[PDB]
Amino acid sequence: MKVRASVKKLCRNCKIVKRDGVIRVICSAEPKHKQRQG
Amino acid sequence: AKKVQAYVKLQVAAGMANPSPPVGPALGQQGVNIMEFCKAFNAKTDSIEKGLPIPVVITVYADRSFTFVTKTPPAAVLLKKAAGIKSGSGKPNKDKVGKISRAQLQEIAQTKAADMTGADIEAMTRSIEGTARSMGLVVED
Amino acid sequence: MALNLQDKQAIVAEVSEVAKGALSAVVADSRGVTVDKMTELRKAGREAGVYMRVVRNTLLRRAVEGTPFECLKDAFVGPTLIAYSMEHPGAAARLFKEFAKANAKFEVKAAAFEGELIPASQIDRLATLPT
Amino acid sequence: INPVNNRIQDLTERSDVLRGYLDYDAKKERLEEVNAELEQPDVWNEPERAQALGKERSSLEAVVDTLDQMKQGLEDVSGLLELAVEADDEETFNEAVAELDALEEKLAQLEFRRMFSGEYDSADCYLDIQAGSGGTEAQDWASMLERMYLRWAESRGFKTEIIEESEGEVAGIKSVTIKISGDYAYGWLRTETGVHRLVRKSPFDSGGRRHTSFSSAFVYPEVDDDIDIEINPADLRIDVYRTSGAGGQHVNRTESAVRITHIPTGIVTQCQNDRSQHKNKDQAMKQMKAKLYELEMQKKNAEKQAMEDNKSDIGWGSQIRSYVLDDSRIKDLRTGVETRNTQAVLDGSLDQFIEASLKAG
RNA sequence: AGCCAGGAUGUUGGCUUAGAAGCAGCCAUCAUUUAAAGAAAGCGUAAUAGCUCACUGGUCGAGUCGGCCUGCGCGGAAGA
Ligand SMILES: [Mg+2]
Ligand SMILES: [Mg+2]
Ligand SMILES: [Mg+2]
Ligand SMILES: [Mg+2]
Ligand SMILES: [Zn+2]
Repeated sequence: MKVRASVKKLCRNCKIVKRDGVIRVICSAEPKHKQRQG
Repeated sequence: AKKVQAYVKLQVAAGMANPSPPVGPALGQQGVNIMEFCKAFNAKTDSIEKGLPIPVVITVYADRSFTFVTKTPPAAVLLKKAAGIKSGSGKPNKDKVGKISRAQLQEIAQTKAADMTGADIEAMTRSIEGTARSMGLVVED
Repeated sequence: MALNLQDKQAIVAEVSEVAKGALSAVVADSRGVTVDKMTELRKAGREAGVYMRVVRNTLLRRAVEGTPFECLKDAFVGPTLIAYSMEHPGAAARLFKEFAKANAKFEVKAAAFEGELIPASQIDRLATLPT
Repeated sequence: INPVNNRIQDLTERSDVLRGYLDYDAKKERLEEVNAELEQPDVWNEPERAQALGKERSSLEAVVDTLDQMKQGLEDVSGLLELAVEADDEETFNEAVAELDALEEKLAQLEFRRMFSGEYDSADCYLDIQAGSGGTEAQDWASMLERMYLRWAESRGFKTEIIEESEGEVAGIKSVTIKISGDYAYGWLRTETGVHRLVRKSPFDSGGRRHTSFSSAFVYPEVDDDIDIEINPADLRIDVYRTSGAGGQHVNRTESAVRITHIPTGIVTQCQNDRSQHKNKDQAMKQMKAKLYELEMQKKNAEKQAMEDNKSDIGWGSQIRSYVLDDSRIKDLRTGVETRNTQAVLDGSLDQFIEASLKAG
């Protein structure tokens, strides 16, 4: 999980979600793309 | 019980003999008899040709017994025997090859369709003409 | 498919294959296996002709729209995926039998096998092959 | 008999040295031992071993598989025209012409192996020749060994440029520095490092007796364009502190002094000369730029000193050729090539002293 | 958009005839079997093997999708 002010879909499986209003990127393939904040 | 489950398509260069040193541990993935194939490799080339790469199709059934399916030699080497050239693609404007006549290509087309299937073999005849064109080789009538 | 031009092209080509053919042998075989498509598509080009192509565009307003000219009972072959196959080179010849031998060669299914024509009707398994 | 067929026996002359040196039977027999080593299922657990071997088997190919086919063509190329000259078949006469190019290009495939030894073979090189003490006779022979290679470099097509020079007090020279220019300059002269030996009746001494004088000819390319200071600020920790304090309230408040500590190495570079932090920064960056590059010049000399340590222990094995002109005989003591043609040697007949010297070396 | 099938043919395709064989720098973009398949989107293994997407059909069956011009917000935003 990386903390960057700018988040983007790194891969196809990379989806977008606004958990608790805090933008975050989760993946079901490579658990290396998990992102937060943005 | 098993017929086609251990499917493999292999056989780099048929021009040499004794597959044991280079490709021996390929069939050694499952423990296949080396000489039974080495004889069958040499009982395949001596009847037809022993000077160019030809691919094989093997499938080992249950008790470590396998059936053989020879395959037609690839056009990259079949037209390296037909045209007899050491040129090739990679450089269309730096290294291209000369032309091949249509009937000589048809002689190949007779041989390719005799080792393959298809709805219209004349349709697959034109398919090779695109392959040689992608290898830097011109082909004509 | 872009629009009608390509859409009617799928229709018009199928339209020409109805008028001169006679048989209606169908299969719902989902598994278009590599060897099997190199068998059943070779057999037509080995026995009948290259008119027989895969098409499972079985929709009641799509393939029926490709055959409103002859044998309107082809409409009731409107449901779920089914491969239509007419027969031009010899009307109602033995295209059915060897195709059904594929069913004995593990052709997965054939939903509601009926021998649609040459009874001009259903269920009859086409024992008589007028070759 | 035939200049075509004798040429085949001359390709044989070039082949037999390579046959005897690398031992093409044992070099071949080494392959079948490593075939069984490589043909193995448990070689995947050592992929670095198989990657080191997967090309090692191919290194054995271009040596063995070239010579294995080369012995077959010796009777084949000779036997083709032998049957063509009987029937006078003019096409078969011309068929064996390209057959002469069949094994020669294969011999040229081994010419790659001949020049395989080296990483700066095609580079331009220097020809530094230092003279031993020997009185004036050694001073003269340095000049005699200068023109020995100066005539040869122009006899082959290489550009000869004389950079430095040092003449003799009485006669001859002392230490000349020739820069051979052109491609494959360092490649051919790589087997020329080492002392040369002269035995002749000296004409400089009044009662002239046989002097055994020596001369050394060290070669080196000296061609580079890569100099790395590594002034990349990902390194170079900067530490700022205040000075000792003599200018009252101001210099004790201003953090003027600066230290430059290298991250990988650890050498510190402090500077507190001027009064501004901006001014002491550039001076401390300058001194760090000096002390880091001068560390690189010592590692250049450390590897150079260890290089000489494999050469200083040789001693009486640094002799290359013995020019005994009293009985007109040349002795390449390295390999064992004896020649009785000293008048032709000074013309630059060292091609026999390279083909035997370089392929075996 | 999902759930069901295929995802091929020569082709282990010419590197320079050590190894990327739909996958490092290799080249170039072929023709057929066709509902449908790029000599290729990713992972992977010296290499392969193997699993999905491209694209296309069946199916429960309606609107849906991608940008642009803009008002007002969101994250970026940590100091005694
Ligand atoms: Mg929370
Ligand atoms: Mg969606
Ligand atoms: Mg804002
Ligand atoms: Mg906030
Ligand atoms: Zn992802």
